[PDB]
Amino acid sequence: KWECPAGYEVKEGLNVDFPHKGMKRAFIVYPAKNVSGPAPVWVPMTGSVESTNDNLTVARSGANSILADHGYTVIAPVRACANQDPNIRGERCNGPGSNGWNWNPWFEGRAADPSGEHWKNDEGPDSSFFVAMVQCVGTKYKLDARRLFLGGISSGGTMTNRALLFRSNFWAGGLPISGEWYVTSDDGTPLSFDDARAAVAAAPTKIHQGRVGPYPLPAKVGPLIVMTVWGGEKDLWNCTRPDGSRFLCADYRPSTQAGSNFFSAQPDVVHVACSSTHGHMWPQLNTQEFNRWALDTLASHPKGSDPRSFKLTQPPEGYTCHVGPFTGLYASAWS
Repeated sequence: KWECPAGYEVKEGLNVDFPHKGMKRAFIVYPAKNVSGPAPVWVPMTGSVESTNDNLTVARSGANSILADHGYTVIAPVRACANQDPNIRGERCNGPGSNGWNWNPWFEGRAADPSGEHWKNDEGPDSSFFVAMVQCVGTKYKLDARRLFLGGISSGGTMTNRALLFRSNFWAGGLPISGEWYVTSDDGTPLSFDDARAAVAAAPTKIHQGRVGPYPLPAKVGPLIVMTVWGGEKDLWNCTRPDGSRFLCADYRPSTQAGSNFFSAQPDVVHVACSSTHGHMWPQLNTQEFNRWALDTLASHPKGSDPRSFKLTQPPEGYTCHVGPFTGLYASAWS
């Protein structure tokens, strides 16, 4: 299952012109340190505005590349809209998607109009690119097939949710940090930002369909561990209109709740709901302790492990986590 497009030579560092579905893609590889044998894999994804390079090396953005020093082979995809440039920030990426896609940074959700119909049933080019990427790197570095994890922030977090829903038989788990769910009605009807938000508030513990994934969502997914993170009361995102003004267009309380609801109900999935107070950005409090804790937590549940034997350890100061759905975002019915 390890293979590269014929003639592709994978290398440490930046890899460009990787052929996938008629596209030329790029990604950066940081081989694990202090490891004998197959290494667990971390696939970090930036959001709408930070570059992949920022995500990988700027402290306040997560400095994800450092996990290679923590013993993970890090394989970082560059967003399609960045045209293979790991330094592109919001240029041509931070805005509405095209061709049926809701948001441009990653092919992470179907658009609200009929042009998104097709993606109800098709993973999209990022989800499949990520699998081929990891399969290709593994012909050159020893990767632990039971510990392929991906994760990201904001749009990268929405892409993580999507990837998990369409490829739950590949990834061992993931870390969607303030990712959307794009809640829709049970019949798949896209809902406005306001209605999507009201729909979860009216039924905070139910399973909500969403444009982030297959429609209808899958009845059963492969074995996984998923850790969804909510950045508290200010974890919200305001879009920027062409005239440069801003308006609220995403609230992560309902989307983190909705994902925790779907994943917690799955029998072969361990779901950890984590809350912090840093807002909408990469976890800011004790950032590296958090990255280390989060990934080693994911790694403690190799693919196919029994959810009953999972044991959560305490997170760094500034984080509240527990197994199961979020319970602190909305009042319980028992009032």
